[PDB]
Amino acid sequence: MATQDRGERPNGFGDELERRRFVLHETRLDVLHQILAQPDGVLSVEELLYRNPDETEANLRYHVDELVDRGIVEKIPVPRAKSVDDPPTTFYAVTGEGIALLRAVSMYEEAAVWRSVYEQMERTDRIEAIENLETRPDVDYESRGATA
Amino acid sequence: DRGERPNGFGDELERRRFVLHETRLDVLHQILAQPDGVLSVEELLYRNPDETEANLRYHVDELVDRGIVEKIPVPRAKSVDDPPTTFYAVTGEGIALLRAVSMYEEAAVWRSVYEQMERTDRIEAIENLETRPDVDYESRGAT
Ligand SMILES: [Cl-]
Ligand SMILES: [Cl-]
Ligand SMILES: [Cl-]
Ligand SMILES: [Cl-]
Ligand SMILES: [Cl-]
Repeated sequence: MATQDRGERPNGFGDELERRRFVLHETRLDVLHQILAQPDGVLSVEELLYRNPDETEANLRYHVDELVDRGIVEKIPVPRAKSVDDPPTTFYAVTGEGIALLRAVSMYEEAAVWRSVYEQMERTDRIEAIENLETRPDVDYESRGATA
Repeated sequence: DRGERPNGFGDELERRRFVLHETRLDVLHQILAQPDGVLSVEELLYRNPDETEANLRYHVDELVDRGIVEKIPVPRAKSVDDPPTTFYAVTGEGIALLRAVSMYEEAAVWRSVYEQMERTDRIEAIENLETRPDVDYESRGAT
């Protein structure tokens, strides 16, 4: 987006501001930072529920669905893992555009701060099983502008 | 052990959402664009003729209350009729907040835009008032 058009704000300016205000929401940033802090950068809804035990599934889905609709989060369907009852078959990753948006509001580097907190978090057998599923997608974050 | 943020976090998000507002960003960019870095309400009304004075003043007052803009009283100039006696400047904290939302760098383009703004003689006279305070955004931006 240009800075100006004929000395005025460019046409999509107000919509860009709305997009930036949208991402500046504590539960949405919790989701985005949790995803980014995970070593392979993907999480299922079941895993997000575990990390956010004060929120309802309905509320978490509402924020994830909104994030996907806006192109900030990518919905990745995956096969059924053979080893596990009722495994997650959808995982979520942050997109290149989402990383760009987080950088624009100075909320991207904040994710790294939380890696060791989630690495050390106490896990149930079920969460350990999900974190080790063979069907977790492999996302190339380097190509999405992530810091290495 | 699953991540608690402080309450300070929610308040910082709210501060960032507050500044991501087109009229407020227009005010801030207009102030930063001015070569001496200060503007009167008369000068802001001139630049934002589609806004009501009450609404423009609302935005300025909200920016001052949050410490993003500084209100600076000055003496009454002898040289012009009914001169402004309050000028507004962006604060150090306001610069830090604009940088946090990626809105500070573009101030150089706005300077260039506003250099080309058509001026009335009244606005010219106000721009040359001896009572205009002096602010240095290089110093405020570094501290
Ligand atoms: Cl431009
Ligand atoms: Cl799930
Ligand atoms: Cl960042
Ligand atoms: Cl005035
Ligand atoms: Cl900036």
